[PDB]
Amino acid sequence: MKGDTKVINYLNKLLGNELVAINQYFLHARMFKNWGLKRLNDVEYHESIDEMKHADRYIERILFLEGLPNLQDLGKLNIGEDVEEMLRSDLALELDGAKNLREAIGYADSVHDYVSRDMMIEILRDERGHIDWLRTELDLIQKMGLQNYLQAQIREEG
Amino acid sequence: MKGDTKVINYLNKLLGNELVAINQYFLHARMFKNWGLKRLNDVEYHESIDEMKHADRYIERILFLEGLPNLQDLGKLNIGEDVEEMLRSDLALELDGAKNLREAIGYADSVHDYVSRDMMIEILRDERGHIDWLRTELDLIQKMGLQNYLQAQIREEG
Ligand code: HEM
Ligand SMILES: [Zn+2]
Ligand SMILES: [Zn+2]
Repeated sequence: MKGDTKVINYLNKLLGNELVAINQYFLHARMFKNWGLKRLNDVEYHESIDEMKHADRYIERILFLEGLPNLQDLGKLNIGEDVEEMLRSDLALELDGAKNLREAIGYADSVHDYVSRDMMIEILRDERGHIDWLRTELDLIQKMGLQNYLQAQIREEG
Repeated sequence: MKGDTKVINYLNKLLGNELVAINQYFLHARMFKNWGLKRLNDVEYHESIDEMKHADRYIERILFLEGLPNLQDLGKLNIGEDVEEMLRSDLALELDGAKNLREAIGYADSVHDYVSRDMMIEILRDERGHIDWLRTELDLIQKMGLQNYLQAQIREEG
C-alpha cells in the first residue's frame, strides 16, 4: 500500500538530517577521542549510534510505504574547530531538525498516518534529550570558559 | 605526529569507498527485509555494520596522523532493483575497493607506515570474504534464475 506522498517526502527530508547528524557526531566523537576527551567521545559516539537507529527507523518506514529512501544526497556537515564550536554546531543541527520534525508530525497527524506520526514523536523525544544535554554543557562552557571546562573534563574523568 | 600526506590521501579515498558501502549495503539490507527475505537482510545488514567498523578504523588512523577525515563527500551509490542487480553492484564496489586497497598497502609499506599498511591488510582480508560470499550467491541465482531463486528463499523461510 503506497503511503501519503508528502509523508514519504517528510520522512526522506528527516532521514537527510539524520544522515548529516550521524557523520557530524561520529567525526566530532573521534576528534574528542583523539584529543583525549574520553567523556565527550563516549557521549558523542552514542549520540551518533542513536542517530543511526533513527535513520534505520526512517528507512524501514519509507520502504514500507513504498517510497525510495534517499541515502545519496548528504547535506552540509558543520564540523567545529574546537570543542565549543563542535557542540554549538550539534545544537544548531538538532534544533533545525526538531522544527522539521514537529512540522512533519503535524502533517502526518492531519492525514491520519498515526503510525508515522508516533514514530516521529518517539524520535523527537530522543532528540530533545540531546538538546537538553547540549544546553547544559554549553552553559558550563559559558560560565567556566572553554579552557577551564576542558581541564575539568580531563581532571574529572581521570 | 603528522603522517605521510599521500598515505593520508589514500586513507581518505579508501574511507570514501567505505562510506558508499555503508549506505549501499544498509539500504540493500532493508530492501531485502521489506521483501521478507530475512536471510539476505541478515547477511547484508552485518556487511553494512562491518563496513562501519572499517570506516571507524580509517577515521581514527587519519586523525592520529593529523589529517582531516572526509565524511562530507559521498560517492555514487549504485542501488539495484532486484536481488541479482543489488548483489552484483555490491561485488563491483568491493572489487574496485580491493584494487584501491592493494595500491595503498604497497604505498604505505614503501614509506614504512606499517601501522597503516597492516590495518589495510586486515580490512582487505575482510573485503575478500564478502567477495567470496557474493560470487557463490550470484552463481546460485544464475543457476536457478532469479524468479525461482526468490521462490526458494520464501519456501525455505517461515
Ligand atoms: C559515517 C558513517 C557511519 C559510521 C562510521 C557508522 C558506525 C557504526 C558503528 C561503529 C556501529 C557499532 C557497531 C558495533 O557495535 O561494533 C554502528 C552501528 C549501527 N549502525 Fe552505523 N555508522 C554509520 C552510518 C550508518 C547509517 C547511515 C545507518 C542507517 C542509515 C547506520 C545504521 C546502524 C545501525 C542500525 C547500527 C546498530 C545499532 C545498535 O543496535 O546497536 N549506520 N554504526
Ligand atoms: Zn535522530
Ligand atoms: Zn570495508
